[PDB]
Amino acid sequence: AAMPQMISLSEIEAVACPCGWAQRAFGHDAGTSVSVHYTQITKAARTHYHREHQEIYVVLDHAAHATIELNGQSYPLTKLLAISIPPLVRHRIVGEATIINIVSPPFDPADEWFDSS
Amino acid sequence: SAAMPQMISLSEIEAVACPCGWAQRAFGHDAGTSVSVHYTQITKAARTHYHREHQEIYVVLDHAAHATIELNGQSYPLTKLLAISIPPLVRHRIVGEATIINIVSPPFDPADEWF
Ligand SMILES: [Cu+2]
Ligand SMILES: [Cu+2]
Repeated sequence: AAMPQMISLSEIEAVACPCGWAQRAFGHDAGTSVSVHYTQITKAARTHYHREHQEIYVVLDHAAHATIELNGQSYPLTKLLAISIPPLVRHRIVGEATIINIVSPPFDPADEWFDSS
Repeated sequence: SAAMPQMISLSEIEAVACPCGWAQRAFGHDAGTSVSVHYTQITKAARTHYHREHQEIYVVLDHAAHATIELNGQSYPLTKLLAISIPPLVRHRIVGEATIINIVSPPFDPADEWF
C-alpha cells in the first residue's frame, strides 16, 4: 500500500483512444492519487469534457501549428507547455503531439462527455 | 476560482535552486489544482530525503549514463520515460544527472522535506 512503484511508460502496452494511442499508468488499483498517461495524439477527436476529473497535459513534442482548444479558444502547443484542465472545460488537441496526461483522481473512462451538434 | 483552465510554459518559469538542482514549479498551492507539476533538472548530489504528507511521481525525461534512483536504500537504473511513484515516508534521491517531471500530491509544500 505504501510501497513505491516503477513502470516504464514506453513499454506499457499501448491502447487505442479517440485521439490516438495511450500508455496508461497508476490506475485506481495502484493506490496513487493520480493516473499518468503517456499519450500519442495521432488523429482528430471530438471535443469532450470530464465531470469528475481534472487533467494536466504536459507537451513533450508537437507538430508545427498543433494547438489545444479550451472552451472554444485555440492556443498553440509548445515544448513543456503545461495545461490545467478543470472539470467541465471542453477540450481537445488539434494536430499531432505527444503528451503526459496527469489525471486526478485516477482516470475513469466512464467519465467522458460531449456536447451535441 | 479553479473552474478556469491554466497555462504555463515550464521551461520559462524562473528556476529555483533546490538541493538536487534547479526546479521550475507550476500549479503550486494557490493554483487551485490537486497536484503540482515541477520540471526539475537534477545537476548535483543531494542528501536522501523524504516527505511526510506528499505523494510524488517522477517521470524521467532524460538522464546521464548510469544514473540511478534510490528508494529505501535500493538502487535502480534510470531510463527514459521511467515513471516512479514515491509514497510518503519513502526515503529517496537521484544519483547522477537527469531531467524529470515531478508530480506532487497534494500541491507542493517546501516545508515538507525531511532527513
Ligand atoms: Cu480529456
Ligand atoms: Cu522528493
